[PDB]
Amino acid sequence: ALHVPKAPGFAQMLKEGAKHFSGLEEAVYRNIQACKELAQTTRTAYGPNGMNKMVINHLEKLFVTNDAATILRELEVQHPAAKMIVMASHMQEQEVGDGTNFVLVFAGALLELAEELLRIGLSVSEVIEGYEIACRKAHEILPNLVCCSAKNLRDIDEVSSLLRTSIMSKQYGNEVFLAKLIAQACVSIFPDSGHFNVDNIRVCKILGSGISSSSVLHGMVFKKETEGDVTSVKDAKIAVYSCPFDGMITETKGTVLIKTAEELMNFSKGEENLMDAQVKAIADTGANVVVTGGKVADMALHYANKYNIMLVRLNSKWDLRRLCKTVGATALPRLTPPVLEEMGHCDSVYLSEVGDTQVVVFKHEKEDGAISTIVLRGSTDNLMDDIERAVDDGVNTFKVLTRDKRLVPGGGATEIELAKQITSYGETCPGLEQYAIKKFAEAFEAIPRALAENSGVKANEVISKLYAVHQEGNKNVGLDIEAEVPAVKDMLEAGILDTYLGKYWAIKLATNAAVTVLRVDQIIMAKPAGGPKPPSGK
Amino acid sequence: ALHVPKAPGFAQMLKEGAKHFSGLEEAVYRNIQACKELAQTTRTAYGPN
Amino acid sequence: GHRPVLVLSQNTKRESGRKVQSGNINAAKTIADIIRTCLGPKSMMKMLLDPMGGIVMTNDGNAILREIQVQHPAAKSMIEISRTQDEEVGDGTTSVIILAGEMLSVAEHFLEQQMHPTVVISAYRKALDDMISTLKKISIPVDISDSDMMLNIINSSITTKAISRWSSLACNIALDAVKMVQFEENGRKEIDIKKYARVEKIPGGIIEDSCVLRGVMINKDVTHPRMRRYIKNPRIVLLDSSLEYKKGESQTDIEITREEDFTRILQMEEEYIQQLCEDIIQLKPDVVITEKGISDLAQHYLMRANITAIRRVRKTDNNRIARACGARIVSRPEELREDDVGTGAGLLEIKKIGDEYFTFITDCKDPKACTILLRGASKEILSEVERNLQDAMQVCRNVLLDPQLVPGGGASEMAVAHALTEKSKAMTGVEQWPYRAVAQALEVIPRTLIQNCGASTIRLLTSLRAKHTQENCETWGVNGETGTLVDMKELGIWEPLAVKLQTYKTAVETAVLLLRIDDIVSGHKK
Amino acid sequence: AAVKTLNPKAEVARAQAALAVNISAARGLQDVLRTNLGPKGTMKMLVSGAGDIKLTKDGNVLLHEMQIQHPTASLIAKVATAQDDITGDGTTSNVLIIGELLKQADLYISEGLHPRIITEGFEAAKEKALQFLEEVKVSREMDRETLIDVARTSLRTKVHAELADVLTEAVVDSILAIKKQDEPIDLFMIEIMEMKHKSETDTSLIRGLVLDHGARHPDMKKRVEDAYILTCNVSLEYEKTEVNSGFFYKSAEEREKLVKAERKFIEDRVKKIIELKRKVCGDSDKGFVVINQKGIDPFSLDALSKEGIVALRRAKRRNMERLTLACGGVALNSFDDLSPDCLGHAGLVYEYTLGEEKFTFIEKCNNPRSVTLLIKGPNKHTLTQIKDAVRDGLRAVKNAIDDGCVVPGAGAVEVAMAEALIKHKPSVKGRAQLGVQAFADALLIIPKVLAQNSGFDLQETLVKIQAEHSESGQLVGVDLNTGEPMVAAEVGVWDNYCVKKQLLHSCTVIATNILLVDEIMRAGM
Amino acid sequence: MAAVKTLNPKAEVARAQAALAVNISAARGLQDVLRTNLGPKGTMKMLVSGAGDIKLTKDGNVLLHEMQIQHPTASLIAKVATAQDDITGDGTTSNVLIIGELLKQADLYISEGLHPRIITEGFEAAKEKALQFLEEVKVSREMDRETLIDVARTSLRTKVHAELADVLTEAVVDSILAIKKQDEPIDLFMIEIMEMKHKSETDTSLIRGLV
Amino acid sequence: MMPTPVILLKEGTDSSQGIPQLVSNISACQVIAEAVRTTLGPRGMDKLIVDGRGKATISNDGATILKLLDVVHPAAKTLVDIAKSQDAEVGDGTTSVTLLAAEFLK
Ligand SMILES: Nc1ncnc2c1ncn2[C@@H]1O[C@H](COP(=O)(O)OP(=O)(O)O)[C@@H](O)[C@H]1O
Ligand SMILES: Nc1ncnc2c1ncn2[C@@H]1O[C@H](COP(=O)(O)OP(=O)(O)O)[C@@H](O)[C@H]1O
Ligand SMILES: Nc1ncnc2c1ncn2[C@@H]1O[C@H](COP(=O)(O)OP(=O)(O)O)[C@@H](O)[C@H]1O
Ligand SMILES: [Mg+2]
Ligand SMILES: [Mg+2]
Ligand SMILES: [Mg+2]
Ligand SMILES: [Mg+2]
Ligand SMILES: [Mg+2]
Repeated sequence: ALHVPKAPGFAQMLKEGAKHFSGLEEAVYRNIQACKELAQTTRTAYGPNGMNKMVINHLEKLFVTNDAATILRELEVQHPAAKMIVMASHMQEQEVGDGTNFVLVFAGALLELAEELLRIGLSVSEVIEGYEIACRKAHEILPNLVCCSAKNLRDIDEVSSLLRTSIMSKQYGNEVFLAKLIAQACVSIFPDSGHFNVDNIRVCKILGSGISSSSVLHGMVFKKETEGDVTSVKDAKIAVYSCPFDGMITETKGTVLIKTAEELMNFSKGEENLMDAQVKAIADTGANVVVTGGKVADMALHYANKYNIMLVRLNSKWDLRRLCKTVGATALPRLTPPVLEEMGHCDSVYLSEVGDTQVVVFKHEKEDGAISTIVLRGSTDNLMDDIERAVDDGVNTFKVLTRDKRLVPGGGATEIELAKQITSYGETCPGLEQYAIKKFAEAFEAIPRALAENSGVKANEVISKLYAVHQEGNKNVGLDIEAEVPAVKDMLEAGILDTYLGKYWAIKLATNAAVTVLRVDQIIMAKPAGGPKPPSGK
Repeated sequence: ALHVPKAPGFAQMLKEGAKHFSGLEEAVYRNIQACKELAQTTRTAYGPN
Repeated sequence: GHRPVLVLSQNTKRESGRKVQSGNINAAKTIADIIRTCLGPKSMMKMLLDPMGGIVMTNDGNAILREIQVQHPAAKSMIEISRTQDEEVGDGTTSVIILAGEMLSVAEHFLEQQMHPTVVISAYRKALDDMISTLKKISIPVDISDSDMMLNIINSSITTKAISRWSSLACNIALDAVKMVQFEENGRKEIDIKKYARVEKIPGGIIEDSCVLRGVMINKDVTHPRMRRYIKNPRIVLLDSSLEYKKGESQTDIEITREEDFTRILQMEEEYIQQLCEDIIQLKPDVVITEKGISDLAQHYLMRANITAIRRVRKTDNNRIARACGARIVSRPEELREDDVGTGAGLLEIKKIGDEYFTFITDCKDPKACTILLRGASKEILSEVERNLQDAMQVCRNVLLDPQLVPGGGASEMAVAHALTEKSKAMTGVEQWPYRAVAQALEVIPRTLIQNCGASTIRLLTSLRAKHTQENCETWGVNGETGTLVDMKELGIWEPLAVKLQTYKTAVETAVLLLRIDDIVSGHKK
Repeated sequence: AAVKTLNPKAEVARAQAALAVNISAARGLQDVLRTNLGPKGTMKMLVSGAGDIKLTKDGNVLLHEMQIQHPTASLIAKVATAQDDITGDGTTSNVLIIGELLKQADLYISEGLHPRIITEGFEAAKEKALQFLEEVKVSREMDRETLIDVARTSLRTKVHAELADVLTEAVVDSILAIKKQDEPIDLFMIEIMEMKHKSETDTSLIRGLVLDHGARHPDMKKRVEDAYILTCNVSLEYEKTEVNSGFFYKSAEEREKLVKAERKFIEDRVKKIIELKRKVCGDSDKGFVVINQKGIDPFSLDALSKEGIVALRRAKRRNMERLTLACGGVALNSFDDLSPDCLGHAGLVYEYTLGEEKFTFIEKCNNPRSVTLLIKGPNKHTLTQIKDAVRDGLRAVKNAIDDGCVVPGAGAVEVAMAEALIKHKPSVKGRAQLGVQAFADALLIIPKVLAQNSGFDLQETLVKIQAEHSESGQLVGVDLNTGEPMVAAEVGVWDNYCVKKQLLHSCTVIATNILLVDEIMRAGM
Repeated sequence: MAAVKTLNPKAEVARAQAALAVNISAARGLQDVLRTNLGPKGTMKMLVSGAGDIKLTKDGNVLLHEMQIQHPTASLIAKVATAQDDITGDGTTSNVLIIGELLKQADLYISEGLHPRIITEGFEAAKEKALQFLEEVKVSREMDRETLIDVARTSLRTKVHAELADVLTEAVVDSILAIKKQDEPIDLFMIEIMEMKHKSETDTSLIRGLV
Repeated sequence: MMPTPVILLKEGTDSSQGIPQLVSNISACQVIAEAVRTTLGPRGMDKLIVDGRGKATISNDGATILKLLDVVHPAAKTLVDIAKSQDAEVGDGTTSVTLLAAEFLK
C-alpha cells in the first residue's frame, strides 16, 4: 500500500544502471525532442549572418567558429539520436565538405514534422514511406533547378567568383579577399590531369599582421630554421634524404674491436675522412641544399658548412614527402650522392623571419608546382584557425566543382522551389502518404526561415514573398540579406550559387538520418562506464 | 547468472524482517527440534536426584 | 598496559560433549536432505549457480555436493566421501550420502541413550562385514561376451539420468568406447578411460547425431591452405619437438668480422631446417603432427613433398592419436624409425562444423583410443550428457573388471536388512540393538525411491518387507515409475556388485569416522 | 532451508518457486523478443557503456546486449548462441517457442499436475512433429530463383526492403560463385569488407578481393591493368640471427663493408622476385603485384618499386588462401624455386583511398572461387547491421543448398504441425495428451506473433488460417499485408528445413530440462 | 521515461501491461497463500506478532490481517474481505480465491491481446446469469433446530477440529434460539462472550444467564 | 527547464546565450584592460605579479603583465592574444592595443 514494485518479467531482470524505453511516448518522441534541441542549438550559426560560438572542450581548448561540424564535434553530445544526427553531419562534411548545418537543420525539421504527423494519427511506417517517396521526388527534381555550370577552372576570376559564395557564409565581411587567395592556390594546383588533391593545399599560420596581409606562396614554408652557416640559396638543387645525416651503422650491433695501437690512432681519422668523402661526393654533384629526415651529426654538419651546403632537417615524414613532391626530388634511403634525375630543383630557398617566427621557405617562381601554401596572418590564433576552416571549405568547394560542375541557386531559392514542386506533386498523390510528402516539402522552409531569422527580418513575410515570386515563375529568386526589411532578389544575377553535389548529398544524408531515427522503437541503454576510455579510440 | 531472485507472488510481498516457514520439514520438524531442545534443557532437574 | 594473560591464543573456540555429536549428526542429516530428492528414475534436476558466473544444471549427486561450500566440518567429511565414491566406482554418489545420513540418524538414538560410541562402532563394523557377505551371497554372474546383457546393465545404470530418452544410443556409445579403449600390454590388463576415451562437446545439431568415432577428433586445421584436407590412407608421424631454429642451452655468441659470415649463418639456419624436413620426408609420411611450432620454411619443405601438417597439438591429444593410429611419438626426426610411422588410420578429413575447423583421424582399424562427439542443444545440456556418459562408462568398466551383479531398485537393501535381522536374532549381547538399527537403516533406499515416485511410503515398504521374509524373494524391489512392487528378475534393473559394495563400505566407514569424534577445536592458525 | 542452515549466505528457491522463477524469466524474454519476429518487426537501439550505438533486429544480438543477470536467461542465451553458430537463423523463434512452451506447461502445472507428465507429452509431440516436418518439406532443385526467395525471406526480416532487395542478389551471387559441385561450401572464402563513404544501397559484390591496405611506397603504381599476382609468405625485411651474434670491426671502412654485407640475405630474395618479374613480362604493358603476409622494409620497397612492382605487406592470414582461390596462383613460403606457374592473374588491380585509410581492389579475375562483399554505408551502426544481415542471408542460402529441400514459411508449417499434433493427441495414452496439447499450442506462437506484429488480432487471424488449412489442406500462412491466409509456397516465402528441425529439437530439450528443475542454489561462496 | 517521472523524478509508475502484471501477481500470491485455508481439511497457521504473541488461525480474514504484506492490490483485496466479514461474517477465503482465479482466467485471454473491457462485459453478463441461477437453486425452508445445527457444523468444522466443533454447534445454536424473538431482528450484542483460562477447550458451554 | 529523462549534452555543461552574454564579454574585456591601464606613458607605473612558487615579476610591459595573469575568461583571452600578437609583430604598443580594444567595446 506504500510502494509500486517493478513489474514481473523484463522490468525485474534489468541491470542496476540500465535504462529501457519503449513505445511512442517513451522513445520516439524523446528522440525527436533531442534532435530538435540539437538543431536549435546550432541553428543560430547558419548563413552569412550566423553568429560565431565560443566552445570550450573538456581539454579547455577554446574554439570560436560558426562551422556546424566543428561545433558538433567539440560538443559532448550524449543522446544517441542526436549522436546519429551528428554522424550524418560528419558524413556530409567528409563526403562533400560543406552543408553540415543544412543537414542538421533539415533533419531537425523533418523530425519535428514527423512528430506532428504521428500526433495527428499517422503511423511510423507511413511517415517513413512518405519521406522516402518525397526524397526520391526531390532528387529527381533537383537537376532541373540547375542554373549555371562552372565551365572553366583554370581562370582565376571565375574560380574566385564561384568560391565567394562558399566562403561568404563564413567570414561574411571579407570574402572577396579570401576568395582570391584560395582561387590562386587552387589554380596553381590542378594540373592538366583532371585530378585535384585537397591535401596539396597547405596552410601556415604565422601570427601578427592582421588577416589582410595573408598571401599565397608557390612552395612550402616550414616553421623552423637552418642548421649551418649557409642560410640562403638562389639556384637550389635540393637533395632529399630520409636517413640521418650521419655515417650509417650496422643494424645488428656495432663494436669497434681494437687490437693494436695503430688501429686506435687511425680509427677517428678514418671515420672523419670517410664522412668528408661522402659529403664531398654529395656536393660535387651540384647539390647545394641537403634536406634530411633524421639526426644531423656534428662532423657531418662541419663538412656541410665547409662546402657551403644548406642543411634543413624535417621531423615529419609527411613534411618530407610533401617537400619531395613540391621540389621534384626522391627521398634517398642512404647517404649516396644523388643522380641528376632525382635531384630536386627549387627557384629559391632562404631563411626568413615573418612576425617573430623563423621560417625556411622553398619558393618557386613559376605559377605551377605540386603543392601551394597559403601563409595566413592575423592577430589571434583562434581567428586564424577560423580563417583556416574557411580556406578548407573553399578548397573542398573547388574539389566538388572539379567532380561536378553544376550549380544551383542559393539563398533559399532552391529550397523554396523544391518545396513548391514537392507540394504540387503530393497534392496529386492519394492515400495517406500525401500528408508525409507535404510535410517533407514544408520542412524545406527551415532553410529560408533560418536565413531570415539570422538576418534579423521577419521570416514569415520572406517565405510568403518567396512563394509569391516562385509562383510567378522566377525559380532563381532568394532572400536578400542586404536590406533591413524583408526583400527578395534574383540569385543568378547576384551570384549566390550552391554546388549541385552539396545539396544532393545533404538532402540524401539528412533524409536517411531522419528515417533511421524514426525507425527506432525501443532503447536499451547500458549503465554508463567511467573507465579509462575505450581502447579502440586510444 | 550470479543471483537467485525472489519467487513472484508471496515471496516478494513479504516485509523485510518477516520470516515465512512453510511445509513439513521447514516448519513441523523445526518446531519438533525446538521442543526437544527445551525438554533436554529441563530434563536433568527431574526426580529426587 | 597489562594485556590479558591466557593459555591458548585468542579466537580459539573449543566445544565438547554431547552437543558436538548432535551437531555432527545434524550436519550429516542436512547434507543428506540436500540431495535426498535426486535419487531414483524420477529425480528432479537442480540448477547450481557457479561462483564464477556459470550454471551447472545437473542431477548427479557428486556434482551438486561439490558445487556447494559449507563451514561445518562434518559436512566437509560428507562432501569428501561423495567425491571418494565418485572417483572409486563412478556412481552411487547420491546413495552413499543418504545411507551415511540414515546410519548417523539411527546412531544418535543410542548416543542419547547412554551408549558409548565405541560400542556402536563395533556393532557397525560387524554389520558391515555381514552386509558384504550377504551381497556376495545374493549376487549373480555375468558373461561379458553377451553384448545385450551389457547394454541392459548400462541402461539400468543411466535410466535414472537425463539421458534415459536416448538410453539406447547412450548405452551403445559407452559400451563401444569402453570396449575399444580396453588395452593390455606386458600382461597388464588396462581400461584407462579418463585418458583415452575423450568426450568432446560441440553445441548445435541434435543429440541423435552424437556418436563415438573410431579415431580422434581435434579442434585444429592445416597450417597452410595448400595442404590437403582429405587423405585416404595417411601415414602419420607424431612429433613433440619444434620444427624451427631455436637457441641452444649454452650461452653462445658469434663474432662476425667477415663480410659473408652473416648471410652464411642465415643460410645455415635455412639448411638446418631443410635437413630436418628431409629426415622427416625420408619415411615418406602423409601427415605430420607436432605439439610444438612448425616454421613457415618447414611448412614449405613439407608441402614440396605433399604432406599435411598440424601445428600445435596438446600432449593428451597427441597421446590419444598415437594410441588410435598405432604411431609412436618421437622427438628427434633423425631417429625416426619405420615402426614409429602411424599406419592404421583409414581416413584423415578436416571438415568445418559451424564456423570452426575440426580434424578427424577416424576410420582407424583396431584403435585403442577414441573421441566421443557430443552434439546437442547448448553447453549445459552437453555437460550433463557428458556426466551421464561418464557414469555409463564407469559402470561398464566396473562390470568388465568384476562380472558380478546384484538386484537394484532397493531389492539388495531389503535382502541385506532381512539377512542382518535374522543373524542378529541369535545375538545376545548389548550390541544387537545398534546392529539391528543399522540393518533396518539400510532400508532408506527403497523408502526414498517410493517417496520420489510419489507413492505411499508406509504401506509399500511394509508389503515389501513382508515379501522379503519369504524364501526366494531376494530380487523384489519397487518401480520408480509406477510405484509398485515388482520382481527385478522381470524388470531387468541390475547394478554392479562393486558399486553396491563400495557404497555400503563408504557409508559405514563415514558413520564410524563421525561417531568417534568429540571436542571440536577451531580458530588456530597453521 | 537446509542450504541456508549450512551456508548462511545462500540464495535458494525450491519446489514451485523454482518453476515460478524460471517461467517468469522465460516470459520476460519472450515479451521483449516478441516485437522482433517477422519483417514488420521494430528495430531496437542498443547503447553500450562506452556509448556505442547499434541498431539491430537480430534475436541473438539483442539477447547478447540485453542488460540481464538471470540464470534462466543465461540458459536460453546459450541455446540461442548454439542455434546461431550452427544454423544461423531462428534465434528469435527459438526464444519465443521456449517461453510459450513453458507458459503452456505452467497452464496445466498450476492445476496440480506433475511436470514429468508434461515432459512426456512434449517428447511424444516432438516425435510426431519431426515426422510431420519430414512429410511437409519441399525437395526442390536449388536454382537461382529459389535461392533468391530464401535470401529475401531472411534479409527482408533483417533490414529495410530495398536494402534487402540489393543484399539478396549480392548474397546469392556470392554463394553461387564460391560453390563447387557436390562439395561443402566454405564461407571463409567470402570476404566482408567495410567502406564508410557511400549510401547503404551501394553495397555490391566484387568478383575478387578487397584489401584494407595498400602500397606503402609513394612511387608504386596506383592502378595496374594486366597484373601478375604473387602471393608470398616470406619476410622481406632485415631479421637478426637466432644466436645473438653482433658485429666486430676496426675501422670506418670495415663498418661500411659490414653494413653493405648484412643486407645481402634479403637482397637476394628481392633479386629473385625482380628476376621473375623481368622474365614473365619483358614489356611495361603487363603488371606485377606482390602480396606478402610478412613485412617489407623500406629498402626492399624501394628496390621493388624501382622495377615497377606493386608490393603489399602484412596481408591477412586467410587472405593467402583467398587470393590463391581467386587469382589462381600458389602461396609460397619461400623463393627457393619459383616458376611462372606460381603466379596468379588478375585483370585489374587498383587502389582506393578513403580518408586516412587505404584500400586495394583485385578484380576481373578469370573465374574467382573466392569473392568479397563490400558493405557500404554512412554510419558505423549501419555497417554493423548490414554485416549481421548478410551473415544471416549467407547462412540461409548455404543451408538451402546443403539441404535438398525447403520448408514453407509464414508460420504455415506451424499451423499444419499443430493440427497434426491435435489429430495425433488421441493416440497418446495417459495424461501426456495434456503435454501434446501444450506443445501444439506452443508451436502456434509463430502465426500469433506474426499477426500481432503486423497489427491484426491474434485470435481472429489464427482461427481464419486454421479454418482455411482444415478446409483446403494447403500450407497456408499469414499474409502480413492483409491478414488473410496465403499459400506460402505460391508467394515464395521459404524457411530452412534444418532451422526448423533444430528449432524443434533445441526448444523441446531445453523446455523439458527447465521444467524438471525444482531448485536453484547459489552456495559456491 | 514516463510523464509522471518527468514531473516528479522520485515517482513509482507501472503503466500498461505492467499494471496488470503487478496486480495479477499480487492476487495470485494471496490466492496461493490462502488456498490451504479452504475447507475443514485445511491446514493451520501460527502467526507470531512483533511482540511475540502467538495466534493460531485458519480464518481467511485473520490471516490477511496478520500477513506481513505491503502491496496495494493486496490492500484492496483485504478491504473487500474486511467488508465481507463485517457484513456476513463468513466467506473471506472464498472471496480471495475467487478474485484471484477471476484475475488469472482474465489474464489467460488478455495475454492474447484481448482488451480487458470485453472481459469485464462478459463478467457482468455471467454475474447476472449466475445470480439468477443462485436464486433458482436456493432451498427455502423453515429452519428448525436441526437445520441450524447443520449450518453451524458446516462453519465450525472448518474453523476448529471435530469434537470442539460439535460442542460449539450446540452452544451457538442454543444461544441464538434463546435470544431470538419471533419475527424480530436478532441483536448479537445480547450474546456476551467471556474468556476463562482454566479448563480444557471442550469445557466451553452456554450459561442461560450472564457472566 | 524540464528533467528530460535522457539529457542532450553532458551533465554539468554551462551555456550562456543572448545579449547578456555579449555584455558580460564586454565587461570582462574592460576588467582585463583595467589591469594594465596605469602602465602607459612617461608617468606609467609598474606592476608586481607573484606566481605560485613565490617568484616576483616586476614589469611595465603590457604583454608581460597579461601573460603573467592566468586569464581564463574565453572573451578576455582575446585581449591577451592581441597583446602577444602586437609584441611579436611590432614589439611595442602592447599596452595601447588592449586599451583601444576595450574602448571600442565599451
Ligand atoms: N549573400 C547571401 N544571401 C543569401 N543567402 C546566402 C548568401 N550567402 C550564402 N547564403 C546561403 O547560406 C547558406 C550557407 O550556410 P552555411 O553557414 O554555409 O551552412 P553550411 O556550412 O552547412 O553550408 C547557403 O545555403 C547559401 O544559400
Ligand atoms: N526402474 C527403476 N525402478 C526403481 N528403482 C530404480 C530403477 N532404476 C534404478 N533404480 C534405483 O535407483 C538407484 C540409482 O539412482 P541414481 O540417481 O543413479 O543414484 P546414484 O547417483 O547414487 O547412482 C539404484 O539404487 C537403483 O536400484
Ligand atoms: N513476407 C513474409 N510474409 C509472411 N511471413 C514471413 C515473411 N517473411 C518472413 N516471414 C516469417 O516470419 C518469420 C521471421 O522470423 P525472423 O524475424 O527471421 O526470426 P529469426 O531471424 O530469429 O528467424 C519466419 O518464420 C518467416 O516464416
Ligand atoms: Mg557552408
Ligand atoms: Mg546411478
Ligand atoms: Mg531469421
Ligand atoms: Mg467459513
Ligand atoms: Mg611604449
